[PDB]
Amino acid sequence: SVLTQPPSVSGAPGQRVTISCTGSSSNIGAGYDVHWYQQLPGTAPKLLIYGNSNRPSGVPDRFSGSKSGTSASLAITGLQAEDEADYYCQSYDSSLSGSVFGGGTKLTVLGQPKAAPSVTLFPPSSEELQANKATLVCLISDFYPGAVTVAWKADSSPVKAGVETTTPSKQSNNKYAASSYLSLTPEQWKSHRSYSCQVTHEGSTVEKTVAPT
Amino acid sequence: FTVEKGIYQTSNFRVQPTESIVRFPNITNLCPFGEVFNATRFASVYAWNR
Ligand SMILES: *[C@@H]1O[C@H](CO)[C@@H](O)[C@H](O)[C@H]1NC(C)=O
Repeated sequence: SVLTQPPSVSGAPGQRVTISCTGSSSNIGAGYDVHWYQQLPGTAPKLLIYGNSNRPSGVPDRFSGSKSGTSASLAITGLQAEDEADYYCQSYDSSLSGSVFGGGTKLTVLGQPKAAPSVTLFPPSSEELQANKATLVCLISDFYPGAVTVAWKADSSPVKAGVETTTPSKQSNNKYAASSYLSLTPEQWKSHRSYSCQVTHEGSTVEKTVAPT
Repeated sequence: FTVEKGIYQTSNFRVQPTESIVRFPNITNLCPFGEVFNATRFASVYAWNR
């Protein structure tokens, strides 16, 4: 809205990373103090620094807050193993008659190497045919990272309806697994000759097909 | 001290203006500031709008 933030910022583990926050002349440039918060994906945000002059208890001294007139800046020294969150600007807005937050910056560069994926295609069982639906599942497991595109074909034309893709989650041995469903009906399931799922990972494309008859 | 008949040019006539107008525009622009007073609700005295 009234506060704009960059989408992402790049840095190195050992140099200085500085973020710039720009607003208006009635919320931050009027004279109001600014507050910075960290939005960890899964935990409630906490207070980092208020007023850019005092240090709250439990907060390290590596975080520095300054207000260069209409713009506020935050600087850090060294990238540790907990900076994988979002930084926001909080200031009182007279026009909005309340507190308004910023956009949010993501702090990550690269932590995902490559691996070799493996897929499995399982046709629906006999009890699924009488439910007036056909859920075609093509599971993908043991791959890294979790960025796989899913394409469905019926050996004559690609299927662009009912295609879904779930987000992958970390396995026990630091890998990723995913599944893809396809909503169909048993009326046309038997008419088609075969069904398959096609995926591509870093140029490696594998294909598995099943025959209902 | 003796002037004969004829035409004679003595000085020059200059019409000095008495008033000056220097107004360049007809009106100047404005900025949105009436919303400070024309508002649905106001703030309090411990935390007022700046
Ligand atoms: C506020 O609203 C009134 C009526 O809508 C209008 O006459 C006036 O010019 C506006 N601005 C101020 C500063 O009062």
